[PDB]
Amino acid sequence: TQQITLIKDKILSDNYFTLHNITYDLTRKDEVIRHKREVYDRGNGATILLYNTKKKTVVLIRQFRVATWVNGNESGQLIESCAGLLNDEPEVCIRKAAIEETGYEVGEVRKLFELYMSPGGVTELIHFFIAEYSDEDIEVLELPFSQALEMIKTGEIRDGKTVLLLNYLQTSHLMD
Amino acid sequence: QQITLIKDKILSDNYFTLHNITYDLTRKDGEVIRHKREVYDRGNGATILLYNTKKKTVVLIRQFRVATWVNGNESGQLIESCAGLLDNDEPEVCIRKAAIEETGYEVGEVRKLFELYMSPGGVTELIHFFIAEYSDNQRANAGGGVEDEDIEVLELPFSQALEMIKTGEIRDGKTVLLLNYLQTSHLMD
Ligand SMILES: [Cl-]
Ligand SMILES: [Cl-]
Ligand SMILES: [Cl-]
Ligand SMILES: [Mg+2]
Ligand SMILES: [Mg+2]
Ligand SMILES: [Mg+2]
Ligand SMILES: [Mg+2]
Ligand code: NA
Ligand code: NA
Ligand code: NA
Repeated sequence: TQQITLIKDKILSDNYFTLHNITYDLTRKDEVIRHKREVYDRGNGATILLYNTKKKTVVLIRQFRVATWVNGNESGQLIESCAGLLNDEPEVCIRKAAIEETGYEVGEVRKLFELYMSPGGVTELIHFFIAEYSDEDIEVLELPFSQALEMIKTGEIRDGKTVLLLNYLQTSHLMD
Repeated sequence: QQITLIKDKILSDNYFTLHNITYDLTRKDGEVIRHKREVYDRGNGATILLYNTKKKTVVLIRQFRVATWVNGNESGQLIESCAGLLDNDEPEVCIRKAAIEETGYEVGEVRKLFELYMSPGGVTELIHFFIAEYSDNQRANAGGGVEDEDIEVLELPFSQALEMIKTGEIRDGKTVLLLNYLQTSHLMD
């Protein structure tokens, strides 16, 4: 792979987000192979799990996701951690989203990592955060952390980033 | 919440399909609200983490990912768990095949963990997650992927894979999910 030379970037759709057909020469460890790859750029995002160490609860959201609705999610409804697309800086973005989606204006946030979520053909990078909490088309779900972790096992929670956050919180010992 | 499809426009359909979907969603109170969303359908896939309890190692892979290269990954190389699109195979048949094709290991027993939507804002993709123990005597070839692919196979201490999440050397959603599931399982203690 090491040597990469861009040959062509063709826009297949710029309706709002952008789909590309990208051609690049790749030099195999062994030999020059020309790859043609479809790449979808819907920009980057951030997500945040809200947790309360006193009550032992977490705050998640439930909303209709049409992309799950066309792909085996019968009602389209999906339980997720609070998230939003980023022009804002990650921490600026996620503080907006927290107020706008959950109603909590949160103090200190803790950043976990930045992960590409679907690198086969989508650019999307997600900024992951957690925050303590106190005091739309989106339902705010407050639930016991113990119930949320169990919802991962039954398949009631079936969102990538949401599982990643909940597992981090579990491994952090913050709720112990 | 009543949902009704109004219009499904095909924006692109070379092999995978990009849609622009207009839909009506009924609120609490009974009010119908029209929305429009782009939906990218690349189909579903499966992924597997291979682990070895004697050597305390995992097998991962490294390949060029253009989607990351255009978005902050300087070399475009990404460390990932072995994975492939279902491609009209059932998840376990898919993942057993991808494991030998990409890593060279022919695996025995697998454990299904969960099935997760990875990017549900505008991407259809559901990923079936697997783990399996591997043994050195189960390696029939060097792997490397198929067709135009150039996949590098990585075998490393599990504790070093975990270390790499913190340093950003591993920064792939499905891979971190698996490494963390393995950490929590105690299988590697
Ligand atoms: Cl329906
Ligand atoms: Cl409701
Ligand atoms: Cl580039
Ligand atoms: Mg949102
Ligand atoms: Mg693959
Ligand atoms: Mg194949
Ligand atoms: Mg191909
Ligand atoms: Na492609
Ligand atoms: Na893929
Ligand atoms: Na490669």
